[PDB]
Amino acid sequence: GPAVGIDLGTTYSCVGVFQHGKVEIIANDQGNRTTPSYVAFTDTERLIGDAAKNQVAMNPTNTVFDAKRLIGRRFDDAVVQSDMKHWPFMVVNDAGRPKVQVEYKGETKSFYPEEVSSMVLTKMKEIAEAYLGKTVTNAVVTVPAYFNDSQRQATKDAGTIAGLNVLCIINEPTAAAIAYGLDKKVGAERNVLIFDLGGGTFDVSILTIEDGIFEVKSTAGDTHLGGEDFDNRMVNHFIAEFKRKHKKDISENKRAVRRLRTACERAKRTLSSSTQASIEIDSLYEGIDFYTSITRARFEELNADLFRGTLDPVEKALRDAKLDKSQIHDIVLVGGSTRIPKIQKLLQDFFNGKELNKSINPDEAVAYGAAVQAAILSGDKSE
Amino acid sequence: DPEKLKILEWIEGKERNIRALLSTMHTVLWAGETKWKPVGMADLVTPEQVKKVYRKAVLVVHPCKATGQPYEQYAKMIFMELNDAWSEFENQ
Ligand SMILES: Nc1ncnc2c1ncn2[C@@H]1O[C@H](COP(=O)(O)OP(=O)(O)O)[C@@H](O)[C@H]1O
Repeated sequence: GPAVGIDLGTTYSCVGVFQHGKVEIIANDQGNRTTPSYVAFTDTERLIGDAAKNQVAMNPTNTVFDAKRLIGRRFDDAVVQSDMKHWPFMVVNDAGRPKVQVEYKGETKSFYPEEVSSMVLTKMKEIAEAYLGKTVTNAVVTVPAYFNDSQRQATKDAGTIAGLNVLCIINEPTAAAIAYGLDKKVGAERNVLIFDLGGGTFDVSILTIEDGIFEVKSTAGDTHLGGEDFDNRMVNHFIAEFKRKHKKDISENKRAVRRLRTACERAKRTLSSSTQASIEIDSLYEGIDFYTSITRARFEELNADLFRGTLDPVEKALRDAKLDKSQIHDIVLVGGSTRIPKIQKLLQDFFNGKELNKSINPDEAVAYGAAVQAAILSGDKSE
Repeated sequence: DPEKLKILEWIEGKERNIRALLSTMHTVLWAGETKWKPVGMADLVTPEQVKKVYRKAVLVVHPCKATGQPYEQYAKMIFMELNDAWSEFENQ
């Protein structure tokens, strides 16, 4: 029956379905409504999502992630070459096309970036099928607004490899605006700002809406700013603490630092609705239990410059859109980091107390909108 | 406007009759459209023929291909009326 919406995200992916009058954002078998865009290969299994993410410390070189950054690209792309340094997995050259080389079941294997993204997509496809009790084929998949044709065609190709028929490739900030029904309003054209802060990237797009038609007037942001960086500012806080308490540097230690990063991401989320979080790691480094505390005030202090600095791309987007901030009619909160109370305040203050569209889990908003659009592009939504 | 009135008159007279809509869709298409040959009733008798031509119609007017185009608003309108026509045809 139904067509689904899939947010194919740099760090997390999310699938939703328009069904029986509502959009349901669908939890995976672990209970999670977003799913890491991670593929891990071991001696015995190909792991996707959480199981892949949870083992990245014991198996760093064979846990692929960040394929969205390789998709639609040539190997000799500046961006590919820059980013490669940061990854623990190997990226090889297959006639001007990036591949990822891994060890899977004793053998060396390489995969194209759309093949990795196809694995994530297959995983999301199964999540929807488990919920719906039938097979899913038709889907709308989303991409960043700045994506070119080659990147859009590669994302569509990823769907086909996942056994999906892709009804459309649509832009992320547009989906989020569809989630809010911003196009179902009589009157003069509306300027909409999409403030989107995920796990790896920061996107600000301004959009005009009149008669249900969308155009992108401007975009800005930082392809290397997201919740991961706030996690980093936390890791090093605790690397330093650990050292003072124990006279040991866990910094040489790749698995110790990875294990602390997970602890840290977990506490950061707790800090979005509570004012302190506990860190609790058994045998972090050479047999030492690491238990500690962090407050929201402190978390915010360690990130004060990156939080505040998300306002530059906003200003920049407005001046490219040739708009003063008071000419923005709707502001939309997207990406799981927009849950961080301080981020909320700083954007609102900037817009002089104007109320922010956030009633929909910001990390689910893109998938929400893709679900709406998938129903429409089928005929599951009339009148 | 003249382009929207056209399609809204087209929908009205044809009474959600898929064959009637298909055999006259060429009269409401945007000037510029070349991918569509006018189809007579001769090619709309059997449900095979309706289906085959319907699946050819929705490709022309798909809202995804039409995104950004000056005619986008009209592609949407025709798409939606055809989807409803076809679902009425399936239910028969
Ligand atoms: N409650 C929370 N508080 C702070 N950050 C969160 C919370 N929930 C999710 N995040 C962050 O959102 C990021 C992922 O956002 P999301 O929009 O899902 O990803 P993507 O950017 O991959 O589309 C991660 O950094 C995650 O830590």
